[PDB]
Amino acid sequence: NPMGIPIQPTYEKCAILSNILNVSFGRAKDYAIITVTNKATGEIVHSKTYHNTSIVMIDMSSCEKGEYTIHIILNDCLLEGTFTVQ
Amino acid sequence: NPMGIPIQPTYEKCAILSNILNVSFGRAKDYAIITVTNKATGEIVHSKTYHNTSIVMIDMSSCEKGEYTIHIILNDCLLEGTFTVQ
Repeated sequence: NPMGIPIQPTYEKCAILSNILNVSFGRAKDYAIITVTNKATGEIVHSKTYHNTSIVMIDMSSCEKGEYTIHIILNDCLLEGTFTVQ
Repeated sequence: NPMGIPIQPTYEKCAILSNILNVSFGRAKDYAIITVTNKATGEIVHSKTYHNTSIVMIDMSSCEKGEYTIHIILNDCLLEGTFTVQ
């Protein structure tokens, strides 16, 4: 039986509570881009390059309700996730 | 309620069938390291840097049975997964 093997970054983690989005960089990279996009409309609601940063917290409590994608861009790897703003 | 947001690489995927491990690079990078390690013993059973490669296939059919970790190393991101050789 064929089986997918999920792959995840070791050092980058993401979570949300009370519409506060958290990105954690467990080894603080020289550069990381975080871009957050409304999945229904394509509106970019956050896009910033970070330097020497461990914790990024983004308040999504005023944003449109629905699904969003997060992109975290490292050298060349493009990391992605999807989350819900309720 | 707190919620984790799984993050995955966009371009790198992994799967297994009949103990043939497959790694696919959807945008063929200038460099990627693939290292496969027996999780019980720490024995490294594969470790190679690839260049301009789209598909890597690794025959695990002679390897010890049990759990393995795969690491895929890109610029600085360290991607990880776990899989079973039965």
